[PDB]
This record gives sequence, structure tokens and C-alpha cells, in this order.
Amino acid sequence: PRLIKDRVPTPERSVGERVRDFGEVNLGYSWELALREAERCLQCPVEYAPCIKGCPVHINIPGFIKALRENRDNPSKAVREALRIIWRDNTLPAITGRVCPQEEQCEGACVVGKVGDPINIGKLERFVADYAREHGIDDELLLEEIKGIKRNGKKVAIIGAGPAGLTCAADLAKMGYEVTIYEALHQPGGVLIYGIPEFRLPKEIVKKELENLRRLGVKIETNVLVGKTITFEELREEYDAIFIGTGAGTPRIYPWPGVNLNGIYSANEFLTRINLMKAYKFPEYDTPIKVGKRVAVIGGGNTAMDAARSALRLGAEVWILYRRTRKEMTAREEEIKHAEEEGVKFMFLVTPKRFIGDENGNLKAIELEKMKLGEPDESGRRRPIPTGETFIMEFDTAIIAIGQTPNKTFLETVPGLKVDEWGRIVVDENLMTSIPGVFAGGDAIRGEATVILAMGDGRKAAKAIHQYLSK
Amino acid sequence: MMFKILRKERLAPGINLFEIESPRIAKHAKPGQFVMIRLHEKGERIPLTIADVDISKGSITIVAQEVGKTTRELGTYEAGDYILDVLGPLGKPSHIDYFGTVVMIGGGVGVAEIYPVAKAMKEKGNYVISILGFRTKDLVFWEDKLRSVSDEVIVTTNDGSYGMKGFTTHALQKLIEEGRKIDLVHAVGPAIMMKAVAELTKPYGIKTVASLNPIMVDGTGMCGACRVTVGGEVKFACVDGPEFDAHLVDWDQLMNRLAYYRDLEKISLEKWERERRMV
Ligand SMILES: Cc1cc2nc3c(=O)[nH]c(=O)nc-3n(C[C@H](O)[C@H](O)[C@H](O)COP(=O)(O)OP(=O)(O)OC[C@H]3O[C@@H](n4cnc5c(N)ncnc54)[C@H](O)[C@@H]3O)c2cc1C
Ligand SMILES: Cc1cc2nc3c(=O)[nH]c(=O)nc-3n(C[C@H](O)[C@H](O)[C@H](O)COP(=O)(O)OP(=O)(O)OC[C@H]3O[C@@H](n4cnc5c(N)ncnc54)[C@H](O)[C@@H]3O)c2cc1C
Ligand SMILES: NC(=O)C1=CN([C@@H]2O[C@H](COP(=O)(O)OP(=O)(O)OC[C@H]3O[C@@H](n4cnc5c(N)ncnc54)[C@H](OP(=O)(O)O)[C@@H]3O)[C@@H](O)[C@H]2O)C=CC1
Ligand code: SF4
Ligand code: SF4
Ligand code: FES
Ligand SMILES: [Mg+2]
Repeated sequence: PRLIKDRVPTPERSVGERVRDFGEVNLGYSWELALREAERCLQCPVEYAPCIKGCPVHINIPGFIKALRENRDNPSKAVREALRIIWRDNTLPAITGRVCPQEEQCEGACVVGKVGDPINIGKLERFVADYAREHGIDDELLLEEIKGIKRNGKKVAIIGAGPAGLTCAADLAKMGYEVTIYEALHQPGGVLIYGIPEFRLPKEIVKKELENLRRLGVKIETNVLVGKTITFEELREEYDAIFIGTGAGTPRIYPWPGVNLNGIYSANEFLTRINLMKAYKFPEYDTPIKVGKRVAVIGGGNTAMDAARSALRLGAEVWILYRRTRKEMTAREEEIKHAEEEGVKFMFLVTPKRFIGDENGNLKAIELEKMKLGEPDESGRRRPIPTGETFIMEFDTAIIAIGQTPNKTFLETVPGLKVDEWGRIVVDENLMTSIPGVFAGGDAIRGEATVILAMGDGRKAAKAIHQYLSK
Repeated sequence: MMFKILRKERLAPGINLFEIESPRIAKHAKPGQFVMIRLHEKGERIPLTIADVDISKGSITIVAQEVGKTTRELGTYEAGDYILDVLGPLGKPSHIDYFGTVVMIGGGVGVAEIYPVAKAMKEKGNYVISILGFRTKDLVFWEDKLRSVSDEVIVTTNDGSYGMKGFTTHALQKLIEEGRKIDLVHAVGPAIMMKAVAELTKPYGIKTVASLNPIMVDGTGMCGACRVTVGGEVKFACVDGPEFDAHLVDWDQLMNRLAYYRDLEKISLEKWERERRMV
């Protein structure tokens, strides 16, 4: 076949406008642009298509794209059929189309990307979900699912209201179970609500899923820290099965001298204040946040990028301080580029040695060690090696973004639950834990991973719960 | 849903008690534990100690001293109003062992905070001496309530207007200098008070536990806002404490961290006051 090698671009807000707020940067496709991009797809056979193999839940990508092309003149029918196809495998397309690292997944595998730009699969998936939401087409398909529910009288508890728990709950409700989700924070959504900022994941997208859960008859109980507010044994007595979707929500903190100086935040604290508590709207909202004139963000993943771009929106000069080079960074390529555009400064091959304070206990500077690249490590990326050369760089604020890990406090209290040395719940091939009738998925079993894997695990666990309780 | 206020009692100027409907928290709460609350959709999350529980009513009791915007706004709430969010019980319960003679020291609103701990200590067979610290006579509250769970009560006022003149630490130093047997000191109050208690008892080798009061956001271990240095190691007070060995706590670091948002706290309070001037 002949290939159209250039992607149809999605429009984005200007840098000058968007650094003044937390609104979504990328405006997504219109119908006309989405159809043009869909036309670039070569329609590889489903039983071969490499994009399908690269999607962790194997969405029928050529199929949903074909549904758009075959309905060129009826966008509502096109979107309805495309969304039906997507929903066979993915509950959260408006989210995953925005946040998957597609260059490592579907798009990285697309044949067109070998000679030009891969099909913009994530933006097409996003377009289908967004258009459907704006036109009530998703509600149509959901009401169709709701009609088919046959209540079975059995009760299942979900611990945690992130993508894994929300997805598991919806699938179980469709199977007829009476589902309750218990969530420790005052709003559900997990990382989707407190971690990923509105400039790439608008809260409306998460709230839509909560509305869907309301319509499906799922109950959500916020302000419930399972292990304290309700015990695990109380849940086992009341429920026929339990799904643990508690994520990896504790910050990794390295024992750098000076890490408790004022002006040093974990990324989780900084992002929770910004995103969940709306501290960027202080004093309209009551939670404060404080950035100085110069902010350092330690790390190179999505968390680091989100913290850096949030701090920039508060008016600071912001530096990413990352111990490898650009090539090794793990954040989504699209968002690294957005950070560069917005004016985040990058320093590579550096790692902190200590944080330096003034007399009042406030951060004044960071002593950094220079690194050099060595042999590839287990991830296939060249490892950072310290050179012994250090220097001091002045900063007023620092945000630590070196990863997150599960909360062992919760986990140790769960009687009978087997957990590995990294805090991951051990599960069998059916996502069942060491406790019969208790299942787990998402970051709680993987460590920090992706939204799409958490969604996929929620669906797999729902099917396993159904099998377990049906036998 | 939200959390109904069953009862409000003004215990002293700026010290407001709230009994809140929360049967899950009441069923599980133990002395020393706390809650996070948020009043309304624009609010911040703040920690407050579980000062009492009533399982038969399904209620918990919190006592909030007016010190800034959120606690002043809470002080205006009435019975039948609702606290939007109440998360609990949080933290590790106080460790209640038979120690011998236990000196319980509450400063200001800390007097309400020590009540359940004093009660549990007494029920375990300890001889309980409660030292209550207030600035002045009109701030004294819960003397009889603490006396009901103590063998001895010493009330202090900074200005000598009621009880013994001086600080909590003056009463404690008097006990030590009299040669009284003291096996454990527990302190709850302002960080400056807990630091002073710790520094007084350290040369005497008296085991001292303080319930730390750092800045909190989630209260469940997710963020480190509440971090402290204990014995040279970083701990998160909301999940690892909030009680620690007072002699191992970096008190200057805690007080530095508690001061970080002072300017913004003032801006928020000033806005609330400015927007309530017309009547
Ligand atoms: C800053 C940041 C940016 C990210 N960006 C991306 C991205 O662009 N693309 C991508 O693919 N992935 C991204 N991720 C990873 C992704 O967010 C996670 O893999 C995913 O959210 C995991 O969801 P989960 O439901 O498995 O766990 P979580 O999302 O952690 O959900 C757990 C939820 O349950 C509740 N809970 C936890 N423990 C308890 C308990 N004991 N009792 C009661 N309730 C509890 C919590 O309130 C929490 O919200 C990012 C992660 C972070 C932190
Ligand atoms: C575990 C714990 C239990 C507590 N129990 C009680 C109690 O039973 N009764 C009581 O009156 N007070 C208690 N406090 C203190 C209470 O949390 C603060 O006084 C309250 O947050 C003040 O908020 P504000 O908006 O009213 O005043 P702000 O202007 O916000 O703060 C005033 C003072 O309170 C401290 N503070 C500010 N924000 C926070 C925060 N998010 N968390 C903790 N401290 C903060 C600051 O050091 C400051 O000096 C407790 C604190 C902790 C950590
Ligand atoms: N799961 C998700 O949602 C995603 C998370 N991320 C990022 O990854 C983190 C969580 O997942 P994961 O990547 O497994 O976390 P890691 O435990 O791998 O650490 C996060 C990043 O910080 C760097 N880092 C780790 N330890 C140290 C240290 N002691 N000193 C200095 N730098 C360090 C690493 O750089 P390197 O390993 O390159 O040397 C790593 O890329 C988050 O902070 C987030 O920013 C990024 C994309 C998606
Ligand atoms: S691989 Fe690229 S081209 Fe072939 S189907 Fe999947 S998307 Fe269309
Ligand atoms: S889910 Fe993530 S991977 Fe699967 S298609 Fe949509 S974007 Fe590509
Ligand atoms: S308040 Fe966030 S970890 Fe303690
Ligand atoms: Mg406040």
C-alpha cells in the first residue's frame, strides 16, 4: 500500500495562554481531522495488526478506525460503533487515549511509524470517547448495558477507587453483583484525581465515570481507610468477595541530608495540594501551597513532569534535575515536549547529594553530583555512574519525584495476605491473593505501572470473581 | 454522605467541642488517635484528636481551638450542621502498658486530647498525675473531667490567676525535685510546650512520649507533609505516630516546618474576616 506519512496534527493552546492556568493543553481532534487521520490507517488484519499486540488490552484498533471511516457522513453512528468496539476491551478510553505512553505501546508498534508518523491512535480513541460524551452517545451504550443486568444477590467490596477499582466495580455491576467501593480520600479517582493534573486529564473525564457508576448502582463510600475505619475482617464477614485496588501511593524518599528543610515536597504532597485541594486557587480554596522563585524537580518520569509543569504555572522558574539523559527519561514523550515548550529547564546527568538550608530552616541550595552513562541496566537503558565531581546550585523549592511504592502499613494489617519484598500483593493466574475470595490488581500488584494495566486488571479480576462465586 | 454535628459545647473562649455522628469511627477509635476533617468543598483538610467516643450513640468527640481560618470557621458551626468529610480513626493508638506512675501533661486544647489517654492509663492500673496547662483562668476547662480519670490533678496558669502559677514544666520540675516516683511522662500541647517538657525530663532519664502535631494533608501515609526526624530517621507522623519518644524528636525541625505557611495562613484568615465585616 501507499502510506500517508505525516500525522494530522491536533490543535493545542498557545504556551502563553496555557501557562496561566490548569486547563487542558491539547484540544484533541475535531470530526473532520479525526476522519482524515483515520484514513491514514492501512487496516492491517486483526489477526496480525501490530498496534493491537502493542495495546496492553488488545483493543481492536483497525476495527474502531474502520467504524469511523465507514460512517463518514454520520458522525454519531460512527462514534457509537467505534466506542462499542473500544468498550469491548477498555472502560476508560477518554483517559487512556490522553495518558497512555503510546510510543511504548500501540503507536510504537504501528507500521506507519516505521517510515513516518504512526497512526495517532490515542488521539483517535480520545476523540471517540470525548465526542461520545459530548453527545450522550456513551450514555446510550451504557443504558443498553444497564438493561441487560440481572441481579444475582451477591455483594462484592472494592478497596480503592482508582482506575483498577472503578473498572472492576463497573464490570461486576454489569454482571449483577451489588458492589460497594471504599475509598480513603474524600473524592474517588485515585491518581486520576490527585496525581495527574487537569492540564492533561480534566476532572470532568473522571467525574463522568463516577456518574456511570451511579447509574450502574454501585455505591461509593469515601473517607473509609480500610484497615482503620473498617477492618478487613469486617469486610470478609459482610462481602462474598473483595478486590484490593489500593495502588502504590507512598513516596520513595532517599536519605539525602537536608530533605526535611522547608520548601521540599514529595511530588505526592505537591500534586495532592494542587490537584485535589485546588491550592493553585488559594485563597479562594483554603489549602495553601508555596513555591519560591526557583524550583528543582528531582526525577524524569511523568510525576516529575507533572510537578514541574504545575510549579511553572505557579510562577516559578523550574528545573528538572535528572540523573540520566533525555533519551532515558520515562515520562510520556508528548509531555516532555510540552514541558520544554512551556519553559521547564532541564539538567541531565545530575543527582542530589544533599540539600542546603539557611538559618531559618529553609532550602537555599542543592549540592549535585555529576553522572556519566555506563552499560545498559535491566531496563535496557544506559545506567548513571557518579563521577565524583559535585557542584552547588541555588534553589528555593524542591519536589522529589523518584517514584512511589505501596503502603506497607495497610498491607501488614490485612490478615493472611501475602506480599512480596517490594510491597506488591502476590496473586495467582486469576488475580486471586493468598486469601480465597480476595483478589487484587493494578499498581497494588505491579508497583507503579499504567492506567491501562490497572483498567485491564480490574476487568480480569471482575471475571475471576464471577467465576469464583459462580462455582 | 457527610457527618452530622450532634452537639456543640463551648468549653472556654476559642475552645469548641463537637460531638459528631460517625458509628464506624466510634467503633474503632482508640486513645491517641485522630481524624482528618474538611468542612466544605473549598476547605482544607485538618487533623484533630478523638477526645472521646460514645459507641451507644455512634459518636465521636473532637475539641478544636480557634487558631486560624479553618478552626475559626468550624467554631461557627452548630448542631445540625454537617462536616463534609471526617476520616478516621488515624494514627497508632497510644501504647497503654502498666508503667507505674504516669504524668499526663496537657497544654491548652491538649487537655482534651489527653483525657482518653489518661482514662486508659488509669484503667490499666497506673497511678495517674495530670498536669493541666492554661494561659489564664478563663481558658481553664475539663478540670473535673480530668480529675475523674486521675489520682492527682495540678492546674497551672501562666499568670497565676487560677491554680499554680507558671507553666506545665514548673509543676513537673516541682514533682521531680520532690523526689516523686515518675515512670512515664506523656505530653500533648503546643510544640513549644512538648519540646520544653522533653528538655526538662531528658537529664533525669524519665521516659517521655509526645504526641506530635506536624502539618498534615491526607493523613494516611501518601505524602510526607507530616514528616519528622526521630532518632535520626525520617518518620511520617500520621502513620508511624503521632506519638514518639520525645527525647529522639528533632524539635527545632518540627517547629521550623510548622511555621512554613504562616504568611499564607494570615492571608486566608484576613480574607475570611474582611468578607464578614458588613452586617
Ligand atoms: C503523578 C503521576 C502521573 C502519572 N501519569 C501517568 C500517565 O501519563 N500514563 C499512565 O499510563 N500512567 C500514569 N501514572 C500511573 C497510573 O496513575 C497508575 O498506574 C494508576 O493510577 C494505578 O491505579 P490503581 O487503581 O491500580 O491504584 P491507585 O491509582 O493508587 O488507586 C488507589 C486508590 O484507592 C484508595 N486507597 C488506597 N489504599 C487504600 C486503603 N488502604 N483503604 C481505602 N482506600 C485506599 C486511594 O484513595 C487511591 O486513590 C501516573 C502516576 C502518577 C503518580
Ligand atoms: C495529629 C494531630 C492532632 C491534632 N489535634 C488537635 C486537637 O485535638 N485540637 C486542636 O485544637 N488542634 C489539634 N491539632 C492542630 C490542628 O491541626 C491545627 O491547629 C489546625 O490545622 C489549624 O488550622 P487553621 O486553619 O485553623 O489555622 P492555620 O492558620 O491553618 O494554622 C495555625 C497553626 O496550626 C498549624 N497548622 C497549620 N496547618 C496545619 C495542618 N494542615 N495540620 C496540622 N497543623 C497545622 C501551624 O503550625 C500553625 O502554627 C492537631 C494536629 C495534629 C497534627
Ligand atoms: N507509573 C506511572 O504512572 C509513571 C510513572 N513515572 C515516573 O516514575 C515514578 C514511579 O514509577 P517508577 O518509574 O517505577 O519509579 P522509580 O522507582 O523507577 O523512580 C522514579 C524515577 O526517579 C529516578 N530515581 C529513582 N530512584 C532515585 C534516587 N535514589 N535518586 C535519584 N533519582 C532516582 C529514576 O530514574 P532512572 O530510573 O531513569 O535512573 C526513575 O526514572 C514516578 O515518580 C513518576 O514520575 C513515569 C511515567 C509513568
Ligand atoms: S498498525 Fe498502524 S496501520 Fe496497521 S492497523 Fe494498527 S494502526 Fe492501522
Ligand atoms: S489503550 Fe493505550 S494502548 Fe491501547 S490503544 Fe488506547 S492508547 Fe493505544
Ligand atoms: S499527612 Fe501525608 S503522609 Fe502524613
Ligand atoms: Mg489553615
